[PDB]
Amino acid sequence: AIRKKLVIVGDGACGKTCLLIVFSKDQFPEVYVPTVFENYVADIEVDGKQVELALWDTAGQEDYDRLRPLSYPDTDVILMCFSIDSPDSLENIPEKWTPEVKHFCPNVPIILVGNKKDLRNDEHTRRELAKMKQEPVKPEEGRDMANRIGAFGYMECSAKTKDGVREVFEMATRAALQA
Amino acid sequence: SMEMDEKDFAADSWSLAVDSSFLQQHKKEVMKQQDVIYELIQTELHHVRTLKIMTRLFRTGMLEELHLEPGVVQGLFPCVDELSDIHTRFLSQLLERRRQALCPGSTRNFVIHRLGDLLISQFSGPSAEQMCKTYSEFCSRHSKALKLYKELYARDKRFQQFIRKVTRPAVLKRHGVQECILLVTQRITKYPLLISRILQHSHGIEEERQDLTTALGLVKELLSNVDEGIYQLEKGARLQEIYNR
Ligand SMILES: CNC(=O)c1cn(C)c2ccccc12
Ligand SMILES: CNC(=O)c1cn(C)c2ccccc12
Ligand SMILES: CNC(=O)c1cn(C)c2ccccc12
Ligand SMILES: CNC(=O)c1cn(C)c2ccccc12
Repeated sequence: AIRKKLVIVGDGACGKTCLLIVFSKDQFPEVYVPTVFENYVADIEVDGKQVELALWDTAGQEDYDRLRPLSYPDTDVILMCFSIDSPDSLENIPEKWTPEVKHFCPNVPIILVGNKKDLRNDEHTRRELAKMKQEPVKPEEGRDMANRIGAFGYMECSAKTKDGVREVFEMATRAALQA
Repeated sequence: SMEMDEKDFAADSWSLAVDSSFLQQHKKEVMKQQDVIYELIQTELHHVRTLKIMTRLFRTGMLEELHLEPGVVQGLFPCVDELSDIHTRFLSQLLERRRQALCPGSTRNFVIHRLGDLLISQFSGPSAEQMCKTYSEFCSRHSKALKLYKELYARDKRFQQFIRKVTRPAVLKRHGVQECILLVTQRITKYPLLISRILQHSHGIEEERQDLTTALGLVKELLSNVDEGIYQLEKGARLQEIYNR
């Protein structure tokens, strides 16, 4: 089992912390949802290959430009997250997060992940966004952003229902293994 | 960590740590506040345990078993004794607040109503000055420690065998040398998130809401100062590279 390192990046409201929590427990917490994530090493077998995948969160480092890059050394795969209930989180991907990750993690594959996909058809979300002349991110808008930024691929998931979560981390493992 | 504290913080939340008959006596808002205070203390206990792995298992083991050149061990574990003193002292204060709050006859049922004052004390005055000085030094030596570790692991047979031996146990799975260094660098930026969520459930007593608002401001000022005081050190960097920053 070779060891690989994954780092998740994105705005404070993108759901990155919840995504790591749900994946690491294979469960959306029923009693208490933690505020923070320390680290975790997941045992993943993808396409017949065994990997130990170390997981790291950048939550809390978004306002600190000299502390934040200390999370990047030796990263093998980046998950770059936005929330489907927040077109504002998707707008910050191409010219804030993408140039930073390309500078500190040259040649590292980036998977663009649309989180909170369960809110795309949520009535309350659609009402709140319409007040700011907005709507939930459409899947083609996510794919086009991933294409534009040179992402390895585009994926969606819901930490709330767990749908798509296993698939995101198995694909991140495959990307980390590539030459 | 010691067994008494590990068992006191074994549960996933405060609501699962206390007896169900005690939990039933509190309102939902109190339960929400206590669950977040319990996470702050539980994660502080684990952070002190990370520092004990660095000082006792790695640093002291290398000094007692390996023949490294002088300055190498300090280069791998910058500031670890100072970081251990800061956080063991803070953890002691958090655990004493919990212990005083226990009901007579119980080792698990408590409510902490006055955390704000303890956080103001930790994040102001001489203790805040020491945290800023120590984290500005540690975080500026972070790249250099990782590079020195990687060099020794790839070139020194005995060093690689020592690391594989002490990190073999399953309880060290998340705590290799580089993983410990990044857990420590990331600790300071978890505090605002935890404090803001405790504050959200601390409106019932206005003096407590005011004290946690003051503490959050002090923690953000400490983080801004540490972040502005960092410049990565590099072994072999020439003065010209430095003054041309
Ligand atoms: C009502 N619930 C909440 O407010 C939160 C739930 N989680 C997990 C949080 C993390 C950071 C800050 C706030 C929350
Ligand atoms: C926090 N970001 C930095 O420190 C950067 C320093 N350079 C030279 C960059 C180039 C592109 C994107 C980000 C950076
Ligand atoms: C801004 N630079 C670009 O290259 C792109 C802009 N959009 C909308 C794209 C969609 C797919 C692929 C590339 C782009
Ligand atoms: C005297 N030099 C210092 O750096 C500090 C002194 N106090 C009280 C601080 C609080 C937060 C951050 C830094 C300091």
